[PDB]
Amino acid sequence: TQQPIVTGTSVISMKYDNGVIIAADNLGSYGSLLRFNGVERLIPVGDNTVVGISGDISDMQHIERLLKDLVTENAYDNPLADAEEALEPSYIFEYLATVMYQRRSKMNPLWNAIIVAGVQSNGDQFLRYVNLLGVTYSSPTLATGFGAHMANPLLRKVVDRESDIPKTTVQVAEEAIVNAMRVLYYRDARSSRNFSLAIIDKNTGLTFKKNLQVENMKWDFAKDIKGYGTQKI
Amino acid sequence: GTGYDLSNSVFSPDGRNFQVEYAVKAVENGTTSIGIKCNDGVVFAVEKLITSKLLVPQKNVKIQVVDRHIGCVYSGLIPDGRHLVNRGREEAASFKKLYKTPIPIPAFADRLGQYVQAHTLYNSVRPFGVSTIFGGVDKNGAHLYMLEPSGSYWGYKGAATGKGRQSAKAELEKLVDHHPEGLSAREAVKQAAKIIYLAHEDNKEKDFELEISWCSLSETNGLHKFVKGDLLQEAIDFAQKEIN
Repeated sequence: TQQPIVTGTSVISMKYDNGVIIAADNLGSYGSLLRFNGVERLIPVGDNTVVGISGDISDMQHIERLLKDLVTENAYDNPLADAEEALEPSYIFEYLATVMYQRRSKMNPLWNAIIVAGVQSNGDQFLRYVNLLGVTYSSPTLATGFGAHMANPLLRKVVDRESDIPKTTVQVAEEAIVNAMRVLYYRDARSSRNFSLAIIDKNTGLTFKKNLQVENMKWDFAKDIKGYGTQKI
Repeated sequence: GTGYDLSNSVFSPDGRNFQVEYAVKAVENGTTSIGIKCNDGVVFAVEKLITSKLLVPQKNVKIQVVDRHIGCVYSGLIPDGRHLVNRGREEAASFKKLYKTPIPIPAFADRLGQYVQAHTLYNSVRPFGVSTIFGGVDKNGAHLYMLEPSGSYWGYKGAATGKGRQSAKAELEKLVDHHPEGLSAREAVKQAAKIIYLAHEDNKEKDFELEISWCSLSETNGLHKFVKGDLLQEAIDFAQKEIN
């Protein structure tokens, strides 16, 4: 049993007609001190999977190391490591899921909330969640922490049920995701303006975008607001 | 007296360890394999005897990768080779886990060296029935190595072991003389394809399948990779041509 120290906030994601999108800002908080600013919380595994991690950063780095090994190991005595026997998103997930639950079962959790985003070899989209309790679930949209409260409501307005997926495009989806990131920057006190976004499309493959920024921010109305009730000036 | 060759860690009157020597026999009795150090990497090649048409071609892969930058090939008791590679893999994983940086080839060699040497210390174990040629690229250069059942090993310019090791060593020495400046990755691959073909005469009776792999700073980015398709066929011909 432990307690998180350096932490990463929300990880949001959804699936559209051709793939999945996932994003996470680049902040590593230390309590209310916005300490680190170049933290990449999106871990690509191969070219069909991206693992988004929130929670304890030291634990995330550990999980990051476990993933590099998965790759190295899957390569051993595997002539089809980059073909039929390459790591599938489902394999990577089932693995992390296994670990997360074994660890909570030993009363020594990996203090994270994880979302595995990817496209299976048969083109199927993959999006599942697993946290420190070893709890797992899928849904057209998935977000951790704050994103669960603020991002999901927005993203679900785009893909409310399974059937809405084939009707959603990378443009519509990426747009939703980016607006969500702006909202989170507005109301989450543990968020950064800078973030990374990744797309895993069954055609264009994996597109990883770094150093994005929340733009188009409404603040002007703040000038017309003075006092907290009766104050006029 | 006698019997000095029945137990593994026993010194015979002349200071030898016969069991280790008998292991070397199993090695010589095996397929021929080689390694060629080039100007920025290394190439590994091996002879795969085709016992029959029933063996699926291109399948029973012999060369093995350790970590992501090391190649290993061996002649002798195959299962013993795998065992040693497994150990090397654990050996390499542990090193990277503590030091972060992938294991330097020299460091890796001593890991395999110490492990193999260890199996000549007790009579409760048998020495490894294989000689291994391995190497790769690291923080500073490419390195080629060969490890004997005794646990002995050195850095090589070129190395060979197995049935037709003599042919090979001869061919390798020629290259060493005729290229004091250093062969290239591309070149070594062909050269290797040839030397295996030549050395295959000491086994000309059975048909075989050639296998090559390389690790070049410029050709593979310092990552061990198998020579497949075109590059492979191109080298298979370069040999078939110079074998006549």
